[PDB]
Order: sequence, then C-alpha cells, then structure tokens
Amino acid sequence: MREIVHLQAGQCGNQIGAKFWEVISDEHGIDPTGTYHGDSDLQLERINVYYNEATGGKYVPRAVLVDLEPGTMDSVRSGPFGQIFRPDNFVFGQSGAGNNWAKGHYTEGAELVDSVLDVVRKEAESCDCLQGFQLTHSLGGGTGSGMGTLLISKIREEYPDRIMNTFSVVPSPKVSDTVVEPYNATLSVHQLVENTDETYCIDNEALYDICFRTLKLTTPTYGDLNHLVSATMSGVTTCLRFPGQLNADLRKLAVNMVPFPRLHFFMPGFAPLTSRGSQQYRALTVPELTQQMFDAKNMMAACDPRHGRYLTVAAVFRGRMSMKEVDEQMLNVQNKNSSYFVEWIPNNVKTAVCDIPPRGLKMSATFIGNSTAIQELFKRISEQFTAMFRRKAFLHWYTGEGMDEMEFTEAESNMNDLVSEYQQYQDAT
Amino acid sequence: EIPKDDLDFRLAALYNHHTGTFKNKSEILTHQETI
Amino acid sequence: LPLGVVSPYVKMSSGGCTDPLKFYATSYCTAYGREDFKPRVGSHRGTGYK
Amino acid sequence: EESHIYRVNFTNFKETLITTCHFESVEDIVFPFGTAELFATCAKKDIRVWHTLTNRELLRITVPNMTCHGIDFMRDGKSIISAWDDGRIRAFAPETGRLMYVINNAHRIGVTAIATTSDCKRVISGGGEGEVRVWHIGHQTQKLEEALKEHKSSVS
Amino acid sequence: MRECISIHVGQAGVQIGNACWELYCLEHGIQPDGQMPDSFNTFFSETGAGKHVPRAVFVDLEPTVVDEVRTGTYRQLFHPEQLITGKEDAANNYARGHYTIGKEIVDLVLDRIRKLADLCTGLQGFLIFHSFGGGTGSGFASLLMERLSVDYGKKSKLEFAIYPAPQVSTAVVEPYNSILTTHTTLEHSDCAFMVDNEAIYDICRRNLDIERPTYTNLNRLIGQIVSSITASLRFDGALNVDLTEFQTNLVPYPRIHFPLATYAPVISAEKAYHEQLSVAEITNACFEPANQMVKCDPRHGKYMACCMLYRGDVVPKDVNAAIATIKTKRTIQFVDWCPTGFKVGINYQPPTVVPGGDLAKVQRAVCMLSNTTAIAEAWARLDHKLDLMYAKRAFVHWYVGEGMEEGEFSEAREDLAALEKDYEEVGV
Amino acid sequence: NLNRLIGQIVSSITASLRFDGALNVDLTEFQTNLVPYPRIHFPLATYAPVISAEKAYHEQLSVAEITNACFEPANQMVKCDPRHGKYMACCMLYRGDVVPKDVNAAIATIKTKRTIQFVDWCPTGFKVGINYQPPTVVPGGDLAKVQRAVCMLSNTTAIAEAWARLDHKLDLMYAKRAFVHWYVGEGMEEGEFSEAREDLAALEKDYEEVGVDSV
Amino acid sequence: VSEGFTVKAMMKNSVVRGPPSAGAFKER
Amino acid sequence: SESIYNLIPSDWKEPPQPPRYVSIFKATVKDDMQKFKTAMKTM
Amino acid sequence: GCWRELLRECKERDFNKQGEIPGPEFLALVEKFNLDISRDECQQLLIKYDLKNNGKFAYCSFIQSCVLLLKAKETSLMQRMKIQNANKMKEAGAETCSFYSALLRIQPKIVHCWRPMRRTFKAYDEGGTGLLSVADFRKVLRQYSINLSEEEFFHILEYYDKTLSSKISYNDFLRAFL
Ligand SMILES: Nc1nc2c(ncn2[C@@H]2O[C@H](COP(=O)(O)OP(=O)(O)OP(=O)(O)O)[C@@H](O)[C@H]2O)c(=O)[nH]1
Ligand SMILES: Nc1nc2c(ncn2[C@@H]2O[C@H](COP(=O)(O)OP(=O)(O)O)[C@@H](O)[C@H]2O)c(=O)[nH]1
Ligand SMILES: [Mg+2]
Repeated sequence: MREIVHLQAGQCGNQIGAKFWEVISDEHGIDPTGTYHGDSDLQLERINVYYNEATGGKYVPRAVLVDLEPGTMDSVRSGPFGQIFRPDNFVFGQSGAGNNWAKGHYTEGAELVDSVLDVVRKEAESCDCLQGFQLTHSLGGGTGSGMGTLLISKIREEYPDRIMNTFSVVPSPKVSDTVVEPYNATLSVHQLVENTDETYCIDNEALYDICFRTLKLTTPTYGDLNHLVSATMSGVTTCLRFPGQLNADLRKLAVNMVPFPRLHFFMPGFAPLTSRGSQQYRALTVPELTQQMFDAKNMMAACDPRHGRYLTVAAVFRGRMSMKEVDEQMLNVQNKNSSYFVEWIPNNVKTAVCDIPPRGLKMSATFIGNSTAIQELFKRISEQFTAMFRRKAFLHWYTGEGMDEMEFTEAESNMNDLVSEYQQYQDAT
Repeated sequence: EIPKDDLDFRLAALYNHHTGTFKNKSEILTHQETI
Repeated sequence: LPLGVVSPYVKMSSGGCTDPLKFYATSYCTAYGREDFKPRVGSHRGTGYK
Repeated sequence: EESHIYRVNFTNFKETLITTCHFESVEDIVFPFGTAELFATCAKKDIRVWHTLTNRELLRITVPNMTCHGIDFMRDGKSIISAWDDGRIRAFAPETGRLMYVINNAHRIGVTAIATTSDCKRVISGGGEGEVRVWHIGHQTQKLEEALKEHKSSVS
Repeated sequence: MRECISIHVGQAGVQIGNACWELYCLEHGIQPDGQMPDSFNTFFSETGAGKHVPRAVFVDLEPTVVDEVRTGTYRQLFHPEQLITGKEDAANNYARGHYTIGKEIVDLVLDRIRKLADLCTGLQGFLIFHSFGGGTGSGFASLLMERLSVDYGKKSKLEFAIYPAPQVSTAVVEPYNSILTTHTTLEHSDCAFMVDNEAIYDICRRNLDIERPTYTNLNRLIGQIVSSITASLRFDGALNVDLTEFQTNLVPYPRIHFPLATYAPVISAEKAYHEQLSVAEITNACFEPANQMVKCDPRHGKYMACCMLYRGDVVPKDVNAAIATIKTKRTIQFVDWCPTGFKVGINYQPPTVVPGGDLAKVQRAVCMLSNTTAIAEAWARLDHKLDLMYAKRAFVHWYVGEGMEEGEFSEAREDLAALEKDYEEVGV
Repeated sequence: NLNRLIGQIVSSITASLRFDGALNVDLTEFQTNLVPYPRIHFPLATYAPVISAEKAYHEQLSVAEITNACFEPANQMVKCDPRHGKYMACCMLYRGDVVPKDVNAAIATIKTKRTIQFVDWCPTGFKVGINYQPPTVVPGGDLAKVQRAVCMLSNTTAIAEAWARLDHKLDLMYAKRAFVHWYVGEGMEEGEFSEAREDLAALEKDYEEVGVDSV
Repeated sequence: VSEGFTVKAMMKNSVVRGPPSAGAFKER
Repeated sequence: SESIYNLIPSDWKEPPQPPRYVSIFKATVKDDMQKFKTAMKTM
Repeated sequence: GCWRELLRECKERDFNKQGEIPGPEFLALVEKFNLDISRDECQQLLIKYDLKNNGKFAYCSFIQSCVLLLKAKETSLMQRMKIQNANKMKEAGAETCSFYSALLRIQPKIVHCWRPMRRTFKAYDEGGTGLLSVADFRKVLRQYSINLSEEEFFHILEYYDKTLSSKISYNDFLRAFL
C-alpha cells in the first residue's frame, strides 16, 4: 500500500534506529523473535508500512543499516531487539572515516555505496507502491554525514518522485562532540538542501533540557534522547498506520508546509511529557497539549521562535478528542500571538487527528514547525566555519583525500544564501 | 455518448484483447476522453 | 494488488472496538457500530419451472 | 541565384529570410483600385504581389521558362489577367494563385499589352503580330467577340 | 420510479455518507445487512431475495477511511466494488487529484455510475457530497462532475459542499483548492449547497447543549437536511416537491444557484420540555442569522426566493399564517422583482431519530432553502485569503509541478470576481 | 479453476439433452446454425455469470445484462478482440429462470448497438437456447449459485488475428528448420510442415474472402 | 542503463544493454 | 468569390481588460481578520 | 548611482543607435543630474575618451567603467567575494558598444535573480566542469525572462565564444554583473 524503507547511517543513525524499531514493534505488538501478539486487529492492518513478510508468518523491518566500521552494530545486535533485522541488510567495510566527511564521501564510501544501493533496490521493489524513504543520521560525524548524503544523492536519481525524510542531528552551540564538526555540518547541509523534501533539525541539549526539566530525570541516558527522537518520528507517520477523523501522510505534511522548495528544515516536539512526580498536578485536556506544544522551552532545537516568524506549523494529534476544541486552540494560538506568525499566510497551522494514542497515554501531539528563525543555526555554523576555514585549520585532513577548496566554498555560499532567503521572508509586507 | 454500460465497456475502451496481457479492471476501461 | 480492491490484511479483520472503555475504540466503531449483531448472507431464488 | 538573402546563425542552423526580389527585367506594375498598401509585379517566370509599407512579398505565382509582358487587375479583385509570351492569357486568383482559366492561342506571338474594362466583362489585348483583340469574359465561358486589325507591329 | 444516485467523494463525503446511509436505513427499516427483519426505491435496488443495495459510490484516493466501512457493521450492505479506493491520496493538492492520481481511477467510478444508472428507469438526479478543502474532494470531484455533465446531459446534479470556515481552518492550502473548484461548481452543477463547519459548530454549541462536539454530529445534521430535501420522492405529501420542482422556484438565473439550507428544530431532549415546537415557532427560527449553515447575516442582503419544506403533522392552514407573520416584519427584506418568494412543500413522514444522536424526536420540522444575497460575503473572505498568499506565489510550485499551468490560478480568481459582481449587483 | 470453468461451459452445451426446456437445441442443430462453410468451424465460448459468492448475491442477474456480459470485449475466452471482426452466427444457450421475451428484448438491444458488427450475408445472426435447469454449484469451487447462466458460442471474423500469430510463430522457427530433426526422425518427412503452412495460409485468406461486403 | 538479470532491470523504466558481440561475420 | 482586399494584414488591438471587481465587503473582511489579534500574549 | 537617468536621457538624443552625442551635450547634462564636476576631469574625460576622432563622446564605455565590473582587482584580502568558479575562458573579446548596451539592458534583471539562476546553470549539463552549451544558455536565460534578440545574442556570443566552440562559461558571464 504505502511502505517506508528506513535507512540508518552512522553510529548516531544506528543507535537511533535501535530504539525506533523497539518503539515501533511495541506499538505494533512484535516480540524480539519477530512474531505477532497484538491485542487488537488494527495493529496489523497496516503492518506492511514498515514490516516485510517472511516464511512462517514472521515480520522483518525494511531497515538498511549502513556503517563504515561494524563496531556499533555489535552493540546494536546484542541489544534487546538486535535479532529482528535480516543479517543481509547490515552493510559494513574494513576501516572507519574517523570523523572525516571526505573519507566517507569520496575514499571509503565510494566502494561501499554499491552494496547499499543493491539492498535498497531489492527492498524498495518488494513493495506494492512505495511512498518514500527515511534516513536517520547526524551532521557532525564523518560516516553518517559523509556517506549519509551520498546515499540520498544516489537514491534521489533512481526515485525522483518519492519522499526523502532526514531526521538529522544538527551540531550543538554550547559544547561539541567533534572538533571538525563545522566542516561536516556545512558540507552536509549543502547536500541536504537540494536532495531532501523534509528535514528535521534535532539538537542534543534541547533533548537534555527536555529530559532534565520537562521530564525531571535525575540521571538520563542517550537511550532517553533516542526515545524522544523515536517518539517524535513515529508520530509523523501515525496517520497512515491507524484510522482517524482527519488523515495526513508525509506528502500532505510536505505540501501544506514548505511554500518554497528550500525552506524544509523543521522543529520537532512531543507534547505529553509529564514529570516524574508531578503527574497528579495536572488535568489532562487539549489546552495543556497546545500550551506545551507551542512553549518555546519544548522544541527540539537550540534555535528559537520569538526571534523569527512561523511560516507553517503542523500538529499531528493522537487520541479520541473533539475537533472543535482542536480547531479553536489553533485559532487562539495564532490570534493571541500575532507577531510570531507571518501575515501573508492567513492560516499557518495544519492539523491532523488520529485515533490511537501511544500505549499508556490518553492523548498525544507532535509539533512540526517551519520557522524563519532556523537560520541562526546556519548563521552560527557559518561563523564557526569562517573562523576555521580562513586559516586552513584542519583542511589538510580533507584536501589530501581528493577534495578541493571549491567544494567548501560551494558549501558555504549555499548556506549563506539560504540565510539571506530566510531573512528576506523574515520581514515582508 | 453512452446510453448503456455495454457501450461504456465497448468502443471507447482502448484495451486491445489480443495484445493486452494481464491488465486489471482499472486499465481495461481507460477512455480517450481521459487523455 | 488491483487498484480499487481491499487489502488481504483488511479483507479478514474485526476492525476496532465499539466499547468506549476499550483502548482501541475507533471513532467509527463507537459512532456507527453494534455489538451482538451478526450479519447475514444473501441468496438468489427462482427457476424456469416456476 | 534567385534574389534571396539569408541570415543563419552558426549554432543549430536557423535561417531567416530578410530580402526577396526578382531576377530579370520587371515590367507593368499595376495598383489595385482604392487601396494603396498593396501592389503587384511581373517578370520572367514570376508574378509577385508586394506589400508596399514594409516592402515584403505576400505571394508568388510561377509559370516556368516564360516571361510576363504585362499584367492588369479587374475593378474588384477577382483575378489578375496576365499577358505571357507563349501566346496565352492566364488568370490567377489574387491569393493562392489558382488558375481560373486560360486563353490558349491569343496571338500568333506572345501578348504584349493588356487592359481591363470596369464592368468586368471585357479584356483588351494586343499581340506581337499587331492584332488588337477584345475578349468576352463570362462565368463559364471565355469568348472572342472581335479581333481588330490595324497595327503593323507589336502593341506596346 | 424516482431513483437517485449518491456520489460520495473524499474523506468528508465518506464520513458524511456513514451517517446519511444509517439515517436512510433507519428510515426505511432496512437492517445493516440489507435485509428487512416501494418507498425504498429511490436509494435501494431490490435484488429478488429481500436484499437491498444502496445506490451509492463511496469514492476515495486513500484506503484508510473506506476500510472501516468494509470491516464495520455495514460491510454486507454495500456492493464490494461500490467502495472504490486508490493507492496514494491527493495530499491536499488539486493538481494531483485532477491530473495525476485521479486520472487512473476516474473511469472505474464512471463504470460504476453507469452500472447504477442502468438499473434505474426514471433517474431524477445525482447527489454529490464533497469538500472544497481537500485534494480528492476538490480535484477528483471536479473532474468527475465534468465527465458526468458531458455524459448524462440534462439530469440534475445537486452538490453539498463543505466550504472553508471564515475564521478557523484545518489546512494551509485551502484557499487554493477552494478557488480552483469554483469553475466546476459554477458551470457543472444545477444546485450548489454550501455549509461551513464553524456555523454547524455554533449550532451544536448553542442550540444543543454539547460542549466539545466532533464531526459525527455535523454529519448527522447534514444527513437530516439531505433527508428532508429528498423526502418527497419517498413518502406521500399534501404538496410534494420534486428535485426539478424546487429548482424552478429557487434559482432565478442560470448563474444564481447557491441556496442556504436551514433545519429549524435543532434542540436536545431536555430543552424540548419547555418549548412548544409549533409551525410558526420553527418558521421564524429559519430566518434568525444565528442558525444559518454559512456564516453570513441575511440582514446584509435581500432574499430572492424560498422553498419551505415542511414535514410531519403540518396542515396548509398555518403555513400561510407563518408566512404572513414573516412578511410583516421589515428585518426580513425581500427583493423588488419577486413578490411571492415562497414555495411550500408538505410531506407526511416525521423525521426519524438515530440512536446515539442528540436531536429530539419531533413531529414537525422544516428545511428552509433560500437564495439570499448575503452568501456573496462568504466569497470575499476567500478572495482576501487567496490574494494575501498569491501576492508573492506561495505553494505554487506544488501545483505547477504536476500538470497545471501557472495561469490557471488567475482565471479561477477572475471567475470568482465575475460571480461576486453578478451576485451583489442583482439584489439592488 | 480453469478446468472447473471449462466443465461448466461443456455442461451448458449438453444441457438440452438431459433437461427439459422451452426452446431446446440438440447437437446436430449446433452445426447447421453455427458453421456457414466447411472450413469456418472455430467458434469462441464464454460464460456470462462468472462471479464469486461475495458479489453474486448483491446484484440481480437478469437476462438483459448477462446478455451484454457475453459481448463484452474482455469476457471472451480466446485472446482475440471482437472489435476487429464481424460476427457470422451466435449460439446463445440460456439456463435457469429465463422467459423467452427477456431473451428477445436483450437480443434486440444487442442488434440496436452499432459497435457489435454482423456480416451483411446474415440478417438473422442469432441462435437461441433456453433451458429450465440452473447450473450446478460445486462445493469448494469459485463460481456461485446463480439462477441464470448464458453460454455464447460465437463464430467471428476476429479469430483471423490468432492464426496470423501462429503463422508468424512458424515463420520464425521453420526458416532455420529448428526442432525439425526431432520430428523427421519418427516417420515424418520435411515437406509436411509446408503443407500445414499452405493450409493455414488458405484458411487465413478464407476469412478475408468471407468478410468482404457484397458491393 | 541496466546490465541484465539484475534488480535494476525489472524496474518500471529501465534500459538493458544487449550481449557484447560474436565472433564470425568478420575477419580473423 | 475571392478578393484581393483580404490580403491586408489586420489585427484590431484588443482593448485592455477592465479592472478586477473589488468587492464592497473588503473593508469588513479586513477588520474581521484584524480583530482579536494581540501580539505576544501567550508565548 | 544615476545610471538609469544618464542612459534614458542619452538614448533619446541619440540620432541612430550607435551614434554618440557631442561634447557640451554631455558636459552641460551632467549638471542636469548634478554629477560632481571639475574642469580637469572634464578635459581628459572628453578629449582623451573620444575614441573615433570626433566630437561625440562614447557613453557606453564610460558608463561601462562606471557600473559593470569586467575587470577585477581582487579588492584586497579579508573581503568576501561572490562568483567563485571563474577564469575558465580562453581570453576572448571584441567589446563593441552594442555589447555594452546589451549588458546594460540585461543588468537590472541579473542582479535580482542570480542566486537561483546559477543553480539552474549548474543543474543543466554541468557535471562539475563550468561550461554550458549555447542553446542551454539561451534556455536558462529565457526561464528568468531575460530575452535576447538575434543581434543581442550575436554580440553576447562574440565575447564569450571566440573559437565558435558552442560552449560558454556561465560564471565568467555572471562575473561582470556583481
Ligand atoms: N463536515 C465535515 N467536514 C469534514 C469531515 N472530514 C473532513 N472534512 C473537511 O474536509 C476538508 C479537508 O478535506 P478532507 O475531507 O479531510 O480530505 P479529502 O477530501 O479526502 O482530500 P485529500 O485527503 O487531500 O485527498 C477539511 O477542511 C474539513 O473541513 C467531516 O467528517 N465532516
Ligand atoms: N541522539 C544521539 N546522538 C548521538 C548518539 N551517538 C552520537 N550522537 C551524536 O552524533 C554526533 C556525531 O556523530 P558520530 O558519532 O560522529 O557519527 P559517526 O560519523 O558514525 O561516528 C555527536 O555530536 C553525538 O552527540 C546517540 O546514540 N544518540
Ligand atoms: Mg484524505
């Protein structure tokens, strides 16, 4: 019907996917063996979206795990859900990129991209009518950001009319995890601008703050951050797996949101995030959903609204709720805050209501928002890159691997004109 | 132009029954007016 | 699969639950849906001797 | 060879015709009545009607290997009678050049002069032998009422 | 006979029909399996073993909402190929549903339409349900109307559309879909009813004591209105109105066809104790600007015609008293060139109560149908919303990139400009 | 399933031998009505109410629309397109609850439509058969218990496309004598293939000669 | 461009290269 | 019946299209959209 | 800063296209738009810049030096630049006055749309090289409403394609605008 082939490139992509498939299998009643023990018949009607059929009534995901070094996939395999993947889908090589975009894009990814292209051609053509692909990766690394965009470049030419989503993890303003991270960021953004229809910007300490303040967890883990990203990635595609009073797939969210084919970088958000001790201090209604949805402390990016203007906002609801309440909340949130929404678009909120919440919750919501204030991510990345590149700070680890300075120059100029275009649509009559 | 379902299936359908291998229901009755 | 046809996973399915207290109560089943109603199959009657 | 001048770009070879003319002696321009923005010409093998504001060509009619001594219109633009050198008088439509009729042996040499009466009924022609001939033009038939005989040379 | 074919296109059409056909089945006594445990002849074809099949084509490009009909309690009622689904939906794009996705499913729908029309000897007209916001409810529901207008000629094609609400909405590209569908509503329809969800929300909030309503109540109200419109083809009446007989009295001109439905008694059961639901009391409830199904005050314009469709224990001796009472007041102002301005239809079957519904069982009801000038202000909001967004070409690359030329956006706006001028100039 | 359907078609032909009918046709009457000339004796076959039990019980299956189900260009059971051929004679066999005026009205409906073309040397163009016994359902089968059934045996010009395909499929092989030595070796000579070819070329031209209108 | 009996060939829209060559009909 | 005077080029420049009909409710819909619109009330 | 004014009020008094206009018809009319003036500038800028041995002054060359770059001095370091893929042109040039006029007429459009124009130059048959075909160049120019006549395209192509190679560098064409 409408199937999604899920790609995960790099250590960040593999560790995100290892939790994404766990939360999806718990949502669809799939055990670690791979069988089905669902309590309702609605959990298997649309199991062909993510799961392929096997002999003996077994369900395997449409996952392609890509890594330059097989090190992270021992931890992926040894986990609780590591044995549900088909072993032919694991693609790996001999050496790693070592946080080098150039190595994983030119020298080490050029011979590993063929096997991945074969496995995605085999997986994509076992489908009835493919809707689109899906990539999870990070922009600061070398394999997930170098190979992760070569994959999109090769896939887009073969499938030019499908959906390419990228749940990317963007670099961090306060402290980093990679010294050469601005180079990888500016190189990967230049590919992500042309080659994707939807891109999700996810910041790490946005997740850290969310866990420490809105969840009030004393000691988190990267597993909790991956759970947040998995929950905000499952709720986007929840209207094409369950029925509802208003349906919206990936293409309906893409058409309603991007007004121009460049402004496709968004802000995720998950609204029912209760505290560890403050569950009894709330009366769960739709106004609290909207209030925690639009609170600027609840975004998944370190860049904020109230410095820019919302262009389009998505709101995918889950649960049995009334539609007058949802509609009046979205009317109030635009009317009462009339300066952070653009004036040339009369309605900036697209709403979708499904029927089945996540298991254990009564209602749910998933913010997706196109803001003109995403550009301070790109502005800061450009400032860090113009600090590093002008003095050839680490360029010899790239130019000796068959790169050229012109490629960094394209990668910077494209982001700078994207910043200029966001500024032009920031203020307009 | 069609006063009967038979003329809807006939005449204006472009499905050649001799060179049409294993079409489904939705592609037998494709009309010239659609194009 | 043909264009205007049901899926094999939907051709034999019970749908959602009509009881609102259930977790999997669809809006359609709670609105338009009845418990303890078994539908019937039709027939065709007539012969030329008639 | 025939007077055309082209301008064609070197990339992918698209040509543009910018100048047209005859390629022999031209004679007997005839203006239509009333209007002044069109006029007609005749020469060897070609009869052409020109636009006079932008100096371009609208149509050409050809009888090969022949020369037209003179042409004339009618009162309303139904035909162009022409005096070719083969002893024939030919009438074409004002556009699309369709042959309306033909007078086969008009004169023992080619018809030199030509005229037109206002009632669209009589055509006066003169040959190289010296005969002045009046011709009756009908809807179906084209006849000769009388050949008038004084001249001892071609009729100018 | 007096048969009608119901064409339900899009999610709005399918979810409207899930209440409409429940109402029809409860009206005619037909069980959900199609078997009772000649009044049904306009909506049901009777296979010779007590099996009645609806004359409905449930159409969608998305296989989710139709699949609940196929697995619900009503799975045996419908023919299996009367419920036609696609593979990909239109994704709120007019161009997709009109040029790309709906072009491969249109002919199956026309085939089923011909199947249903062949079984019916005397066909009155079609009943088309759709919404102006969505993709398949606008693009495909505008291609199918063009095909039906070419093929079926002089038959009536009523349409019940969900217009965008004035203040609230649910999509961003709603003005683009609603502007482009104005040409086929103008040219390929005989009567074009409009409702918007905010007016019905106000009715369900104020007249019914229902905080937090959903789409089910709105669909039930629309089903009640469409039942009262077609009730005179099923049950006897004092003054029966046909689908043609109200058209000659409602539309003055071939372009002025945009009535406004109004169901008068809309009260819950605990407010019906203190109300005496008389004919005169429900008659002047139709003219109150708080009960119109499109948010526009009729006081801003002039009434041009009316088709008052009564039902139940109504005698023609007090309809005239109510009409005279309406004509006394000067708030309800009529037009210069129409002195009579009233068509009265009286049926006898009282409206039925749907179990699980909110409306109280009433012995008298009336559906008011009025061609008032005030509907012209519902187009001005859409006009302003269109040229606010088309000023610097937002969302145009999605429509242009699928088989739609850029210039079609301007002509669909010139059409609405001419329609607005024709509607506003004709009252004065 | 193919064999079961073929069994239904064959049982429709011999239905007038084992059951009483209004207007019955025996096997000798299958031959002076269907075969115009001593060579054109290859008629198509079809079955009208081929429908599953999930959709059989919803529509009434009367005479006036299962008669159209036989002339549909996608219900014919040989891959030859009737729209490029003119019918010569059709043998309609009805069984079940059929009254002889419904057949008459349906056949008049067929003859009114100008797409279904018949030859000018055959104004009658039909052979009626009505039987009172409905077709027998088989448990575990795919067809449903239907009170009417129509089998149509139509002799059409349109079958000249299939033999034009068979002649080309011998044309491809015989020019290199492929697989001929596997046939010569057992009591057969080389010249017998060209004999079959010239006979089929004659049969191909016979359809054109019978199909051309008489001035 | 495809190569043969590979997953890129059985695709809605593909171009498949033919066999390379033969030996005869040309001089040795 | 065929004339030479039909060989005269003619175009007859079409008049400019009349200005688009701006409605008499434009002020009302502008004030209706601008009402209930405060800035920075919840965020 | 007043380039449109000095062009609109110089093409009207131009008698026939290429014909320039004499001295005082420039010196008195730079006071019309209040240009900063000096006689020492006037003497050289009139007499030294009369490149046909006549009293007429070449407007196109002077205003070409005024507004259109065509000759970069790299503007010192620590200064951000715009076009980055130039110097792939094998030293071609004719530099007729009509070339400068065509450049000036096209000038207000390219500066408005060159960030999306360069990428449709790129996506149309580049690979990475920096050279497009003439026909594709005309197709890309027309898609942004830059429409060039036959004379205009002749004078454009005589500067960026000397060897009749049917390949034109697009960055070097875009360099003489920004
Ligand atoms: N009254 C009413 N309106 C509905 C209902 N469901 C959807 N709508 C309206 O439909 C509009 C959007 O179109 P949808 O029906 O949701 O979707 P669609 O018509 O199938 O078009 P696509 O999904 O884009 O293919 C919204 O503006 C709603 O107002 C409903 O149940 N009742
Ligand atoms: N959310 C999340 N982020 C991670 C995880 N592991 C690494 N990252 C982030 O990914 C960024 C760099 O990715 P990296 O590990 O270098 O990917 P690689 O190129 O495959 O090695 C760092 O900034 C990390 O913060 C994880 O498990 N979850
Ligand atoms: Mg939909």
